[PDB]
Amino acid sequence: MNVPKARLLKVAELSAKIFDQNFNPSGIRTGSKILNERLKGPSVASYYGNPDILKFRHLKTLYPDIEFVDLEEQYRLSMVEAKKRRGKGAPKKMKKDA
Amino acid sequence: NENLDFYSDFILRTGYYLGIPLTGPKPLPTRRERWTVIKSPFVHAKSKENFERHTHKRLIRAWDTNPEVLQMLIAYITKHSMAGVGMKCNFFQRSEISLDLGSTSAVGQKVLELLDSPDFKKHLEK
Amino acid sequence: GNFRFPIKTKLPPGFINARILRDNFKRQQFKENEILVKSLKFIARNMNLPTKLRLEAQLKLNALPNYMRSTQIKNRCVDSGHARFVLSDFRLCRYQFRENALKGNLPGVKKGI
Amino acid sequence: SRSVWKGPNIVPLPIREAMTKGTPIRTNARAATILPQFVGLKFQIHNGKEYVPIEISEDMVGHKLGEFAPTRKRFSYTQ
Amino acid sequence: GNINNKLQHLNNMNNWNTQIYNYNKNMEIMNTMNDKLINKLLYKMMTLKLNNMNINKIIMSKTINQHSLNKLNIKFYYYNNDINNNNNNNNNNYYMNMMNKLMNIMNNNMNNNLCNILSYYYKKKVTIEPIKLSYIYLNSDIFSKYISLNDMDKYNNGILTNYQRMLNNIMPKLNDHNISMNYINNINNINNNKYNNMINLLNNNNNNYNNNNNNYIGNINNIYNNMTIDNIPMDILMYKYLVGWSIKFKGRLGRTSTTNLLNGTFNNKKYLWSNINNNYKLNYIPSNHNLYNNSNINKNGKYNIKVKLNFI
RNA sequence: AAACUCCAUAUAUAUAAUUUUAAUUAUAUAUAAUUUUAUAUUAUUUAUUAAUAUAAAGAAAGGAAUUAAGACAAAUCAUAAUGAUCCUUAUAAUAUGGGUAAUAGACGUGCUAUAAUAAAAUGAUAAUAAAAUUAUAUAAAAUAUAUUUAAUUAUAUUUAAUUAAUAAUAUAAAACAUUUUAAUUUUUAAUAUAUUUUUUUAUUAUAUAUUAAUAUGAAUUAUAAUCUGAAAUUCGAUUAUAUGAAA
RNA sequence: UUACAGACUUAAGCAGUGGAGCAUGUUAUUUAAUUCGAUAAUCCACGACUAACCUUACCAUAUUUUGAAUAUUAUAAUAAUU
Ligand SMILES: [K+]
Ligand SMILES: [K+]
Ligand SMILES: [K+]
Ligand SMILES: [K+]
Ligand SMILES: [K+]
Ligand SMILES: [K+]
Ligand SMILES: [K+]
Ligand SMILES: [Mg+2]
Ligand SMILES: [Mg+2]
Ligand SMILES: [Mg+2]
Ligand SMILES: [Mg+2]
Ligand SMILES: [Mg+2]
Ligand SMILES: [Mg+2]
Ligand SMILES: [Mg+2]
Ligand SMILES: [Mg+2]
Ligand SMILES: [Mg+2]
Ligand SMILES: [Mg+2]
Ligand SMILES: [Mg+2]
Ligand SMILES: [Mg+2]
Repeated sequence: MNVPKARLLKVAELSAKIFDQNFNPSGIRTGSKILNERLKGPSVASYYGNPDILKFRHLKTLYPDIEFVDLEEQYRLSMVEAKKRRGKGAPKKMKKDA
Repeated sequence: NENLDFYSDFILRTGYYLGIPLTGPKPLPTRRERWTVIKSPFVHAKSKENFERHTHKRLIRAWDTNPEVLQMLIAYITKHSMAGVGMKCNFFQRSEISLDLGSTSAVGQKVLELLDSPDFKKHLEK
Repeated sequence: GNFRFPIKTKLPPGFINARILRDNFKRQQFKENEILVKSLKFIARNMNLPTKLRLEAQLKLNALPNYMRSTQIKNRCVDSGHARFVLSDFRLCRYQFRENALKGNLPGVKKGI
Repeated sequence: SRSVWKGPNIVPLPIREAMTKGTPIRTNARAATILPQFVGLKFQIHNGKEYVPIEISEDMVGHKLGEFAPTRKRFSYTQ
Repeated sequence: GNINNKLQHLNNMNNWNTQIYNYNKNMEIMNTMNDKLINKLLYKMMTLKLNNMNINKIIMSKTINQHSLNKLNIKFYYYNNDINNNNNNNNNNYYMNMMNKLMNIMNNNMNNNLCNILSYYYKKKVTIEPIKLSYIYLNSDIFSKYISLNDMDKYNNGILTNYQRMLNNIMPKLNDHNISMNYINNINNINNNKYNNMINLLNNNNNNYNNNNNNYIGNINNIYNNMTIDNIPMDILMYKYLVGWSIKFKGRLGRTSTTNLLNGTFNNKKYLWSNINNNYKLNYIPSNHNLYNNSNINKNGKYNIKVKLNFI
């Protein structure tokens, strides 16, 4: 506390130089914090998982010899045909050209 | 703890034959994580279920060993690791004060590029 | 042929709904423009620069699309898509967490004492 | 309350055309800060449903356009 | 004793389908999500077809993902009823049935094995070990999936009187009490065989000062005399006998109806008459009990099959 | 079913080269009680008994989970999933802004307060915790400003250590001691006085109003500044000066 | 219809609720919209462990039309096979 401020400022400046630190004696807002914050993009963008997962549609070309059946897809197609037979099918979609 | 303790015992046996003085496994404080849920899917926030997860920890220390032998230990125990066990290794290398040949951020680069673009140079003109 | 978002994006590998698609798109575009937004924010908040350059950066920041905004990312349940009471330790809503926990799907989760 | 050291909330607006032609400026940027240049110009400010016509005076500088385009109707009870 | 031996208790690590610990929590979450997605994908690879009228459905249990420091092992149990060539001939020795073709792409195929594709998804070496179960009532998960997906024509118009009868004669009604007491007698015999071995090896003397510090009793052979792999292992193994099983149905098979079939014992007396102590899996399920639920869709809608097995 | 269990507790062994230190600890395994014994008294189905007390031994006193059946055709189609039915240039999809924050009355649940067995200051060789958190971070010390010697509080500048039994969030708080405290002339002040002296006594002055709101209370509101964010207008948080309602 | 037993049910004690301000939920009303439930016990800081944008399910305006899926059949650009 009795150490003159000039002496303590000389130590701070030299110390900052040796340790590659930003010496801002005035205190002006410099934005240095923004330049030092970490990039969180990679972690944020992986929230929902790796998109390059093997999918059922890729199995018919990876393993041509084997014939796989998608029961969920097969069930859906049967429900579509059933509704067509009851007359409850879907209306034909309007074409933009019209 | 079961796989953790079994694997720790195996490390001590590997080290002995490698000539590595080993201490442990020292048990470190178990971490407990807790989550409280409401059992019902929609309402009834008065009945809450408790869930927890315990992280068991063990410390094995190696002494008075050369770096090459220490790497052999880590390689072998890695090759024969057990399910559900994780491993962190802190290596300590004593060195001389002065060595021979020794032992720019993306944001800063873009700032320089932006400050040279016309949308910014058109103002910096003095 | 007509993707709903301005830029082509890959689909998440698991459960999908419109809200998940919208949130995922914002996550991908935030990552592509994170550096750009940080560089403009630096110029706009650095008091050593002239006010004109600072105001130019602020104007450019206000003109960025909403899908580049970090504050618009919302954590959703990766199994159901629900965006309320989502535990970040598992990225699941409370109900899906309980169901997965009791099935033994969460690596070290057991019922409390 | 935006920190004064950050400056005004400047938004892209067509002020040059409104100063050389006198046309009203239709905008949804209710957050925009009324800059001292805007004084005298005519703005049509969205309120969520309609665009409220408002001319800017010198006592409006510093405020934000949204402050002059109320978004709700006054409350009334069926007494 | 029970929890200090690998043959007398289930390791708690097996209570979880993903067996992993990563210091990087984000990578742990990612690995967990990858295990669920691959599990779903594998469920879609079990249904195979040779011709329009030859669809072979392989019933697969949930996967056990063993994450070690160097590799990931994906272990699952599967049941397949070979209905295409169930003969007494050796014609199956000259062709690969569809189930063998499916199992050989997991690891054997040199160009497009599923392990190499997954090794890039996980960024670590991956192995897949399919284990064949010959009965559908040895795994609660396989049993529920079979009923739900294959026995629908038996319980869609009520539970057939023959269907229920078959689900009640699966196992002979073993006497749990004598099996429990036989197990405890074997343990006592083994424990008394080792104590006698040491007592004799000490009374026969196999530095008096050193005779107060060391505890080395003598040659390993004498301490373990008459305790070999041919008589100790198979007698101490637990959960070896199915002693109870309950199969429930529910849903619409115009109102939902529930039918419950209960047959056998749902407890273990090995824990009562002995110091052996029971353990709860995930802290709420008794170790002996294995419960699984499988749902499917019919004309009316969703119906659930809840099966519970008690192995002691 | 209960128990057998698991937790807590007590104890033993093992582990830690006791500077990752808390060994007064950590966590693996094992043991222990659902306590036991003696005596007197009162009842009994009077005996090899209960209720009681007395004596002795003991650390021993608490918890969780533990499943079967049925009902309310109780909640949920808005955690996700299924049938039927309906929409398909729209009841699907995207963007900008607005709304979900409106305000007569009413209801539920909270917070703060209405003063003296209770509020406010101050307490640095730093009174005394536990359980958690920190790679989609926790942020020390220091300096600068508000702002005054300094401290305190807030923010800025800077970003030490630690991705952790190590460093940080974080010197716990109440407690306790001293001082102060409107209503209260129960005070304060001027003289004199004392063997109550941080105090006593005497004589003067110290207000009036007043069932009442103060040095209680902190709602409301003015102005300025700050924090997060691309953005704080509808509609966020903090600080300073001023405002000071009901109770 | 009888008789039993149980609890059911009060009391005592501590601090509260019911009164003021504010916070919050609900109702009612309003509104272009004030999203939708739950809404006696068993709703009412409940769904919701955080509504400025996002979240969002509502409103106004503008805009997209096989759209996020699977398959069929064409067309191409590309790499292998032959
Ligand atoms: K110590
Ligand atoms: K809003
Ligand atoms: K008080
Ligand atoms: K403390
Ligand atoms: K007052
Ligand atoms: K505001
Ligand atoms: K806003
Ligand atoms: Mg958010
Ligand atoms: Mg309802
Ligand atoms: Mg609301
Ligand atoms: Mg202290
Ligand atoms: Mg500090
Ligand atoms: Mg202190
Ligand atoms: Mg105090
Ligand atoms: Mg006050
Ligand atoms: Mg009053
Ligand atoms: Mg009240
Ligand atoms: Mg919107
Ligand atoms: Mg909104």
